[PDB]
Amino acid sequence: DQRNEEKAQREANKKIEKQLQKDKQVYRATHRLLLLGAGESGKNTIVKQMSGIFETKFQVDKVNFHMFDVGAQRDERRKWIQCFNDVTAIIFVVASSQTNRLQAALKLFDSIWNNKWLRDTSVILFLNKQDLLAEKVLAKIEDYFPEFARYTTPEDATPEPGEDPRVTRAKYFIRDEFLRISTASGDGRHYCYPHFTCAVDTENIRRVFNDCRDIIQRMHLRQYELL
Amino acid sequence: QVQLQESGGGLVQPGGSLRLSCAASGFTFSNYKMNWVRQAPGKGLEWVSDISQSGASISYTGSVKGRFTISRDNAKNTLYLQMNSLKPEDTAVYYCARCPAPFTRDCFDVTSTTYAYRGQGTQVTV
Amino acid sequence: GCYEQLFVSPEVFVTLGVISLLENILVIVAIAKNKNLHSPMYFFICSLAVADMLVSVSNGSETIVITLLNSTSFTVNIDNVIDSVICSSLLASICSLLSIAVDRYFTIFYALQYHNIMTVKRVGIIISCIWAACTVSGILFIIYSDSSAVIICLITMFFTMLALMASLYVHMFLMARLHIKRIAVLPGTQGANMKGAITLTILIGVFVVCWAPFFLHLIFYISCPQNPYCVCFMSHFNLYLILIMCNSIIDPLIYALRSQELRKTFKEIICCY
Amino acid sequence: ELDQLRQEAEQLKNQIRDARKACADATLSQITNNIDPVGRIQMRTRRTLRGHLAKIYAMHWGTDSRLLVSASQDGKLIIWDSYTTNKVHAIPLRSSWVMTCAYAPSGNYVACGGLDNICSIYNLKTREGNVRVSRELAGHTGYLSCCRFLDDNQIVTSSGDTTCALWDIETGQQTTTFTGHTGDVMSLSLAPDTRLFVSGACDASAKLWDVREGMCRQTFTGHESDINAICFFPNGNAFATGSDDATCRLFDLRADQELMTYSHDNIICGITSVSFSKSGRLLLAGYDDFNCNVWDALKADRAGVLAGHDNRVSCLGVTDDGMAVATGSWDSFLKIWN
Amino acid sequence: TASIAQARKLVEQLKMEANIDRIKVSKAAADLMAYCEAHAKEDPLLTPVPASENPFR
Amino acid sequence: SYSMEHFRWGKPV
Ligand SMILES: [Ca+2]
Repeated sequence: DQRNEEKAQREANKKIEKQLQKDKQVYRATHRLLLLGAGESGKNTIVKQMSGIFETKFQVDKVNFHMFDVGAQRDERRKWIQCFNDVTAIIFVVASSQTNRLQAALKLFDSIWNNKWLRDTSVILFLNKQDLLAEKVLAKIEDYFPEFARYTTPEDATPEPGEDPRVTRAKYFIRDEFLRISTASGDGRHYCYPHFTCAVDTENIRRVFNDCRDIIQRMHLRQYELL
Repeated sequence: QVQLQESGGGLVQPGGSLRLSCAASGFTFSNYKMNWVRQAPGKGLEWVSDISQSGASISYTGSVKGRFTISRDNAKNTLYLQMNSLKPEDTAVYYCARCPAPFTRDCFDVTSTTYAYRGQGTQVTV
Repeated sequence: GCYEQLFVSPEVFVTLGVISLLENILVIVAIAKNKNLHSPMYFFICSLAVADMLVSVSNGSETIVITLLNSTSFTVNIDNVIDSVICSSLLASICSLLSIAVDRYFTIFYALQYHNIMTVKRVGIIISCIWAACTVSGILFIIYSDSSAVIICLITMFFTMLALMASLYVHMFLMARLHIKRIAVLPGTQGANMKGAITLTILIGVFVVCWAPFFLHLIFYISCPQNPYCVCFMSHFNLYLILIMCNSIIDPLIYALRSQELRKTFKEIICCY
Repeated sequence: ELDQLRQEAEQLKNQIRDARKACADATLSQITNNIDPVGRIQMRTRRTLRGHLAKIYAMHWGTDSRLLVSASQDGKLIIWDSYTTNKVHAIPLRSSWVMTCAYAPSGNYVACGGLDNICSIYNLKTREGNVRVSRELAGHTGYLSCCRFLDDNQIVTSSGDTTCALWDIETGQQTTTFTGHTGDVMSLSLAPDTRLFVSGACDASAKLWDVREGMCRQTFTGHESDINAICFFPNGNAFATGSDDATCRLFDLRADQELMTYSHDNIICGITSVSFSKSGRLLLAGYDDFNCNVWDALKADRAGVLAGHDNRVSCLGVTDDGMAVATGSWDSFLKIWN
Repeated sequence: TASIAQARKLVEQLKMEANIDRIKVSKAAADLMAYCEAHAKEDPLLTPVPASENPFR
Repeated sequence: SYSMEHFRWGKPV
């Protein structure tokens, strides 16, 4: 007569398992992004132009993105950073330019990149406040980054029209400072996608989309041995 | 219990030099990366130097290259800092900071909030 | 000695049959056991392994039946049933390889939509439809084997699916090479170009080398049956079947055994069984 | 004054160190050397629980030794019947970044929380039969790292803001705040009599707190890095801690000292979780090598291993009766050993 | 020297920890050993309890 | 009589 309890339990699984299958469909088709940035970074301009944690949802060309911004958490990142080890990408926003905040950003990028749990996560890197860097340079880096005195713009640089060559040297110097870390530590498992953005630029919404696409493609290409 | 105690501070005239030290206890010294960080009188902590477990890789902030050097002695558990050709800009409280975990290469140690593996610091006035 | 039909020891057919049987069985068991291996790509690999097992089993059974009858109504029915199984299974093998290529093409070129497009409900529907069409086509191609239409349809299906497979993998290679060009131009920096080229070489070369001689045989079976040179080429039918069975034995090593999870599961199963 | 107060603190630290040395007449390893070893322990997986999609962060056994609650990063809690492997409930969460869960001693409630800094309490037994949120407790400024249940109306939590708290669930207000750690608090453990609890933190330290007074009774040190797991001994007069330095240590609350160290040359990974068996003779710990080691708690020899996970082992627990051990890892599978 | 406000609190806590009547280590170790011995036969993870009683199999 | 062969089309008509 006790079978009536056992039978009831099987019914529960049928209701639950089917629901879990439906949820799986939503889960794998949704791309999760982690948003980090500097204390003076325009992380607000990054959200607007697109408790302890904030969530934003996007639908870009019928593709669902889920962006999480770290809320009022403690400045000690080494423990909650582990949670975000399976997101599609980490979006790291650094404002160029009072301490040497850029060196702090380089130290943070270095720590994130070489983390044992983040070895498979690509980093979309936004370099913000380009006009403040342009005005500061055209109006000093060697006092923080002496090798800048010997840096030359790569021949394959594609600066925007109207820029002062000193501004292009500064932008590419900083980008190369991040890329040297990215290239030196990477082993083909993850890549950095640096971009030069303005405080106000709506095109950033597609830059993430395309970057995420590239990440997934090369991931699969790496797996099929076609890369 | 782990402790880091800095020494070798003092006051020097511009152009002078100091040798700072740092005695460690309570942990295996040779398994951790070590750092020097500075607190400016009106500015937040800034990273200065980073030496790996073996001493094979040494990094400096651009503002100290060619003037400051670091080293470690794993047989004495001592971390040093040679401060040459000093300028007024180098006046600060210097601290020795340990990376939170052994056998790794990622560190998060210049936090304003109390960082557990940091010494009290020594004042270097120039 | 071209005029005489080349004879291949039955032993060879039964050996290839048993070995490829065990190998594809291990593939299907590793997939069924491991929960992690339940994505659409592994369902297509499973379908391929099943079709290859059917090719080997059916051809080996025909070899044993012929040998046993030779050592000593029923023959016609037995021959017609075994041949319908063989034809259906070959069509299933070719369609399975095409489905794997299409699956991969979708992942690379529909990366963000991929999961929406390739749902479990659609993978099951596709595999079942492929198997039903392949079985029906094999039955019709054997019932009407004495006609000039069945062979034409077989060579058309093979060469259409070869062109499709080669086109899909070439396009994916070109995209991978473009990514290589963008990755290499960085300030901090075999090879990717060689690994990609070798992957295409193996994936396409094995298919063409192990299948195409048989369909060249059918092409001559229509075009130039009595020609003196085509007769000599056709005298190797017993070898062309071995090339197809050799493909059945090889294919698991270039699809199933490239994934790390299937390798881990294989080694655990081998030590357990 | 600041240097003189610091000197006073150093003098008190020296007095504490000398008082502790004065009591160290013998080590544990010099007493238990005459005790027969446990021998080889070979546990085998009996059941595997599947259904989570994301890495599992938390697991907790109920008091009937039959039901489990587990939490993944998808935004789900699942209640399991460990005997029949059937699911009972599957609770969606307001946010997916959940780091802890707890099963009420009465079986009526489930608690969870994480990066949202809110502890959500779900009522499992309702008149409609549907699982509903009964309370959301908010006030912590950092992420919520651990939840433990004292009774149906009282819950103890810890957060990444270096503070533990005792909450009165029905009123929804925080009643006691326990401060004194300088790093994030990673794990809580309640005494068998739930009058005291111990808190480990990212400072290489642990504190013995009196639940009723709000006072910190003892501070224990000895680890070199962050402490990830802590677990009270069945007796209630000792606890075991695990840290990122790949060492586990047994501390005694009555001698206020480190009592034993469990380490091995081939272990260079941290210890995600720690638990004791019913008798207290075995200590089980999960590592970052995707396995679990079973240690002889009285001898510091390894008794055996639990291998069968392909990603970081994230949680571990033992039933109240002791019949089984359950683990979960980042590969989304919960396995039961016996 | 405003930071003494935090340092003073530490000093107070240290005094409270100094004045603890700590037990001798060997006695406490003997107590844990004796406890483990008293309940050793009742522990299903150390004693091989027969499968007919084991509800998991 | 009827002979049994390896699959089909082994010999042209
Ligand atoms: Ca035949």
